[PDB]
Amino acid sequence: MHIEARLFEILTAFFALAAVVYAVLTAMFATGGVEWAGTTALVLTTGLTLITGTFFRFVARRLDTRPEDYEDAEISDGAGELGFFAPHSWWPILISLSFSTAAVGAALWLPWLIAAGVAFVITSVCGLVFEYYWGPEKH
Amino acid sequence: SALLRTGKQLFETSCVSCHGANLQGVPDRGPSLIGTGEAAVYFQVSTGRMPAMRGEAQAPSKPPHFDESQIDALGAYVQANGDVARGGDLFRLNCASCHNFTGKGGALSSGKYAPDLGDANPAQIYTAMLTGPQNMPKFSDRQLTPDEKRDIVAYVRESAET
Amino acid sequence: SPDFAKLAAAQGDAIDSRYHPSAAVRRQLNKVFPTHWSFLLGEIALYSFIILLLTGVWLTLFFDPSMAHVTYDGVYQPLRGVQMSRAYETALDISFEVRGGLFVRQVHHWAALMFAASIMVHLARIFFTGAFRRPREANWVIGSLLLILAMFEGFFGYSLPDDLLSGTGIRAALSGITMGIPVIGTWMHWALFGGDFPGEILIPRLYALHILLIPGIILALIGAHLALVWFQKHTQFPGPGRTETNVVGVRVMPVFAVKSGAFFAMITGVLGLMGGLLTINPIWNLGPYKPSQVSAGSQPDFYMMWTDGLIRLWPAWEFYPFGHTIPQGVWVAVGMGLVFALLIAYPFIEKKVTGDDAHHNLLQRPRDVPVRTAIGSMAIALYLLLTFACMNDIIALKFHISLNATTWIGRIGMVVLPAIVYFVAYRWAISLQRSDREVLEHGVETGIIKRLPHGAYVELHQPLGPVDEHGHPIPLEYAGAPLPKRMNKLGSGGAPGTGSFLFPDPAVEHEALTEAAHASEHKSLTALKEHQDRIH
Amino acid sequence: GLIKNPWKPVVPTAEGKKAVLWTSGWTPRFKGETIYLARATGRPGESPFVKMRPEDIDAGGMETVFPWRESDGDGTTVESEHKLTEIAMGVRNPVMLIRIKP
Amino acid sequence: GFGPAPEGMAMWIIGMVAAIGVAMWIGSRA
Amino acid sequence: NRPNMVSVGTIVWLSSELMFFAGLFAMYFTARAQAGGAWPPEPTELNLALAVPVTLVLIASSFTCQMGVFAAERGDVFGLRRWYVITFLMGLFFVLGQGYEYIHLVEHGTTIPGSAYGSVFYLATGFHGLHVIGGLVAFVLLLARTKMSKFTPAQATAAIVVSYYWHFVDIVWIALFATIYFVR
Ligand SMILES: CCCCCCCCCCCCCCCCCC(=O)OC[C@H](COP(=O)([O-])OCC(O)COP(=O)([O-])OC[C@@H](COC(=O)CCCCCCCCCCCCCCCCC)OC(=O)CCCCCCCCCCCCCCCCC)OC(=O)CCCCCCCCCCCCCCCCC
Ligand SMILES: CC(C)=CCC/C(C)=C/CC/C(C)=C/CC/C(C)=C/CC/C(C)=C\CC/C(C)=C\CC/C(C)=C\CC/C(C)=C/CC/C(C)=C/CC1=C(C)C(=O)c2ccccc2C1=O
Ligand SMILES: CC(C)=CCC/C(C)=C/CC/C(C)=C/CC/C(C)=C\CC/C(C)=C/CC/C(C)=C\CC/C(C)=C\CC/C(C)=C/CC/C(C)=C/CC1=C(C)C(=O)c2ccccc2C1=O
Ligand code: HEC
Ligand code: HEM
Ligand code: HEM
Repeated sequence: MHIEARLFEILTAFFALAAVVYAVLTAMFATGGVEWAGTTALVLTTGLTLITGTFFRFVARRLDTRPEDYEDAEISDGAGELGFFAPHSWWPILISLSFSTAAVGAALWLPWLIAAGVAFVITSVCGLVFEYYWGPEKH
Repeated sequence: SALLRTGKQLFETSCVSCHGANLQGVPDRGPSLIGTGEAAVYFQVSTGRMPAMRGEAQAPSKPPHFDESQIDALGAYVQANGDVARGGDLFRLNCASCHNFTGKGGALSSGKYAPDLGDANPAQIYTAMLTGPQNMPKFSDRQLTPDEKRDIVAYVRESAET
Repeated sequence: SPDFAKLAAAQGDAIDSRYHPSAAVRRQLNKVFPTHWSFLLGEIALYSFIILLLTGVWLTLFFDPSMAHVTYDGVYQPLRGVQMSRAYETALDISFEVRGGLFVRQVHHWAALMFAASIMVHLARIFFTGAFRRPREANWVIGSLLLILAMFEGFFGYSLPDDLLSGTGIRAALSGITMGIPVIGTWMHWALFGGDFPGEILIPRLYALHILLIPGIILALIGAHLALVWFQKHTQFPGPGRTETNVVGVRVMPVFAVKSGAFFAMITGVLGLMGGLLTINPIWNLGPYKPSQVSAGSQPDFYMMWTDGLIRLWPAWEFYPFGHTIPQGVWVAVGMGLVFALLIAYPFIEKKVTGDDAHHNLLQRPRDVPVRTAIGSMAIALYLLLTFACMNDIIALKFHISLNATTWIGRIGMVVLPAIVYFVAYRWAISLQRSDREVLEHGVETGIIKRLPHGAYVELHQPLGPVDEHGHPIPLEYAGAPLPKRMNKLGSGGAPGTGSFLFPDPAVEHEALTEAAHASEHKSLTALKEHQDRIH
Repeated sequence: GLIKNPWKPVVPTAEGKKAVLWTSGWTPRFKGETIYLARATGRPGESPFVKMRPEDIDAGGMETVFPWRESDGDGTTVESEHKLTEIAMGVRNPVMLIRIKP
Repeated sequence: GFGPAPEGMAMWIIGMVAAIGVAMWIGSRA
Repeated sequence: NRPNMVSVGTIVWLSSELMFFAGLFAMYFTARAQAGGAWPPEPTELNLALAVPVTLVLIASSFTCQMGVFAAERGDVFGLRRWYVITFLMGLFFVLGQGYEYIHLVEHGTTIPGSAYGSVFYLATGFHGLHVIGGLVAFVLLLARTKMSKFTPAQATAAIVVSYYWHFVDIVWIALFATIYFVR
């Protein structure tokens, strides 16, 4: 899983090179002081590819060569199970409607419909999360 | 003080038709007074669809838009809550785009002049500045201190009278 | 010393010697009712009606219904020295000068709204599941009068305080619609007012109707309505042991005397919270009804909102056929009188259209009737459109749309929107049927993929019955079953390990509470299986 | 018992006791009654109807005015019944004294 | 508005939700 | 030998919320440099008391949340439940602790209008206040989810990724504590 992690360790080597150079060249050459609105988003976009980048490094250092990482592996190596994949669910339609009724109210500034929209999000995020964990009924 | 019995009966006679603490459906309603006080809720909004209750150059008469004692009483009922030259220049900077030129940002024909403001006075201007207007953001507390509001109101008043 | 066993045996021998309710009571107790969540929707309208009794008998110990004028001189400071009716001053004495009278007043209005909401939710259970068929035609008709009487009971209720907001509703409805009826004219307008509006005998006539005359017909109809579902027995959805002549469910004495008594405690507990927390009708903000005044939000309650929304949507269509005139209000009095005619006489215009006139005891699942689901959801979409055009001034101010364009999305929408809800529900109810045939032909579509050794991603469906050497198993028949779509609802989740939320049990008491729990449901499964094979 | 005639002559106008719904308070009792366009001074329950000059409002009036008998006054209990039947017991009295800009 | 319209809206999303949501816990699904 | 998809799908997402707090820091520093002539709290005083005894609770919350996620990897369904109720009640002490700090700074100092510092304080620490309340929701929706199934390795994986969200909220607050109270 080496070149999944190296793809995020080239970007954080460039952005650290593009945040040191940008902070220095706006420290001595900007018309005022150090410009902060651009060097903030570059020190934290080499933080994007460092939270993600160093996590893929810890995983590629723990895992062995999986059948994707081998050069010419036969197709009969993935004989096991893939995992779980939700085949159908009407919960993503009711989280999008519930988050778009807390954003209409955030736009029109209706506090009775933001708080009715946040409560529709939680009662529908509960539906999507709990969907494959209920058990039968007790009657 | 203003008589709240008169204020309630005036609300019922003249404002209940569009306002039950809610706003009139037709066009845009005035809505609930924000930071309700005599200074802003008292100051009328002749501009726009809303009718002008106070009439300039009006002697005491039975048919009238509003009564000085009636206005104060209703403004109070709604409000339950349960360097002059230096000031004018500052107002132009903050409101330079619309106030500057004494004109109106929304309508070129509309102006901040006394004919446009009818029966204007310093208190009416100060009050609309404090909470601003229906289409203008309020300035008190949020943006400008009392001296600044007082100075900008005086500058606008002197510019319009002259 | 008390005993309560010999004292309760000699009391039962005393009742059975005076009277003899032995065989009479046991058949009532051994009555079997189906356990289903939808079958409790009619009990909310039965339990909200008892709360309207108990908080309405209280509320008439303090209300004076006259219209005689009197100044206030009481306790509310804005309304001091205002010429009001005595119906409005005592409605301000309940709110202010009676200890906890504002609470019982607010509970009584929310119990009025939970009543008239759960009649509408109960009509939708009866309509879509088809409980109005052959034996229960007249129980629809006894029922659908209780909905019409609940419209006018509530409308005569909030018109008793003589509010400014609630007095212009009488001037709009009872004085505008009744004045332009072409059938008899304005002769009725002097017969329900005693003169010109407001008159003097309006509210004492609306206090007589609203206490004895209409709740004496509602309680008489309810008594002829729950005593139909008791004796022609309750319907049931089809399932394992449900064969059109059984009632599979639970009895009355140990169970359903508890879960229908504890549900009455929880409906009343909601109206206790809603009646105390949420304010419902402040009649002290807007003052008394004086005809010179005006209120910017003159709207009825939600059960009467579709009548106000119907007046706003009809365009200004008058006739003038002679020297006389015909106003716009004829289109509502024949519009209200046609909605009430196609809602009472619905089961007789489906015996004529479909021709299915056989004795039906099993309900039919509302995806299996694609047309009447689509006729029904057409009617909700037409009801929801009228009640969102009566509050268009609140849609104008808050939602920032218009006040002119909210009728043109209503009047154009009154034809267009119930035409495309018919198409998006007839093609929805059929596609729910096709989802029930994929879980029978192939099986419960779980999530596990398992790449085969030659590629070939599969999904390892669960067969739901007998298997075969062929790939898909033997296909079952439908027979109105609910057909579970997910594998956790079948036996694949498992118990989380018994114990507290923080500390476990010592695992000798865990294997005993899961061996005797997977065998106490397996005993429940072979019970119906050995009863379904006895019938068939 | 509860069926009344809407066209019985009740209101004594100058045209020979015309019926209700053709009388709206502004119908003169005799030839020269001269009903004044009188406004209310706020809270019109116990408020005396002051008169109105035509120059009282500048532009955009919105003054709800009422009929005034010019014999009532205020203070006495005999003539206070004339102002209780003026507004609360009398519908289709109030009119809008709207002023148009020149 | 503060009359019957936000009160009628608060009936269906608070009252009838907590009157149907109770019945789905007392009752069954069949 | 498969790299735990839901854990990868969260830390890929948790790098986006760092950029959500990149546009909220960039509002703070540009209203400190190009607007602060004096020190940026001019009419207010930031007290480290009630700001240090609520940031020592989040650090100890990560010391108890990580002890919960050790119980999910072993199989202790009840050890997972014990150390998240500690994490829930100490995260709720942070919302109630900082929520009392906001009331102390409105009726005494700068509200969110009327102050240049008043907008870059109630939004930098404000959207952190909604990533804790939004995080405590995810503890209720996880501990109640452990009451419904047999505690699979998918129940443990769902407790890995809620733990990663809480350590992210914990580290972002250190980037807010060591920014607005110390680098005033
Ligand atoms: C903002 C306004 C809010 C005001 C509140 C008003 C809301 C109405 C009340 C809702 C009442 C619901 C029923 C209650 C009785 C049942 C109780 C029960 O346990 O039965 C189990 C029941 C299943 O039992 P079952 O029938 O025997 O099992 C059969 C199978 O399981 C069956 O399997 P399945 O496949 O069939 O799935 C069934 C399940 C499918 O699961 C789900 O879909 C969702 C499950 C969770 C739903 C509830 C989550 C939270 C509730 C609202 C929270 C609001 C927060 C924001 C509020 C802001 C206010 C300022 O569906 C349901 O059970 C129906 C639930 C109905 C959803 C309620 C929608 C709320 C409307 C929001 C209105 C907003 C108000 C706006 C007004 C503004 C001002 C004017 O499951 C539930 O219903 C759970 C509901 C729990 C809600 C009670 C409150 C939660 C308190 C817990 C907090 C914990 C604190 C910290 C703890 C520490 C760690 C643990
Ligand atoms: C004011 C008021 C209450 C009036 C009610 C009086 C009234 C108008 C009644 C209507 C009379 C009608 C329409 C009767 C038709 C019934 C009918 C078709 C009978 C056919 C005969 C038959 C099937 C068998 C013959 C044997 C027979 C009649 C009776 C045997 C049992 C005996 C001896 C007595 C039963 C009498 C009795 C205790 C009845 C109680 C029934 C009632 C009203 C229960 C109330 C009730 C409650 C309280 C619920 O909570 C509930 C919750 C969920 C679902 C339903 C109910 C429900 O029905
Ligand atoms: C099912 C039915 C109505 C069949 C009619 C049969 C038929 C063919 C009749 C012909 C006559 C015609 C054409 C009648 C047209 C309909 C009409 C004018 C009157 C009928 C009135 C009536 C019986 C209506 C019943 C429909 C109704 C109110 C509810 C059923 C909806 C269902 C199935 C479930 C409700 C689910 C539920 C509790 C949701 C709560 C949350 C939501 C989404 C609430 C939506 C909502 C609603 C539903 C409001 O009523 C409302 C009113 C005021 C303010 C706000 C709201 C609001 O938000
Ligand atoms: C006793 C006080 C009072 C009464 C009575 C009153 N208004 Fe207003 N109105 C205001 C105030 C104060 C504003 C300024 C907006 C605000 O409050 O923010 C206003 C603003 C308006 C506006 C918006 C003007 C703008 O430019 O923003 C309209 C339209 C309006 N009113 C219409 C009416 C109509 C129509 C009536 C009666 C038929 C009426 N008003 C009666 C106090 C009143
Ligand atoms: C919309 C008006 C109504 C109609 C058309 C109607 C019709 C029906 C029908 C056909 C049944 C069939 C029996 C079954 O479901 O198997 C029924 C049941 C029932 N109804 Fe109604 N009904 C209405 C309103 C009411 C009201 C207002 C109440 C409250 C008193 C009520 C109480 C009940 C009860 C208790 C039952 C039996 C169990 C239940 O479904 O709750 N109904 N109704
Ligand atoms: C035993 C039968 C009933 C009696 C004696 C009764 C009595 C009363 C009384 C005295 C009021 C007083 C008005 C006020 O308090 O301001 C009232 C109000 C009301 N009633 Fe009833 N009622 C009964 C049944 C019902 C029913 C069945 C409904 C359902 C439609 C209903 C709906 C209302 C409403 C909406 C109000 C107005 C509440 C308010 O003023 O805020 N009532 N009732």
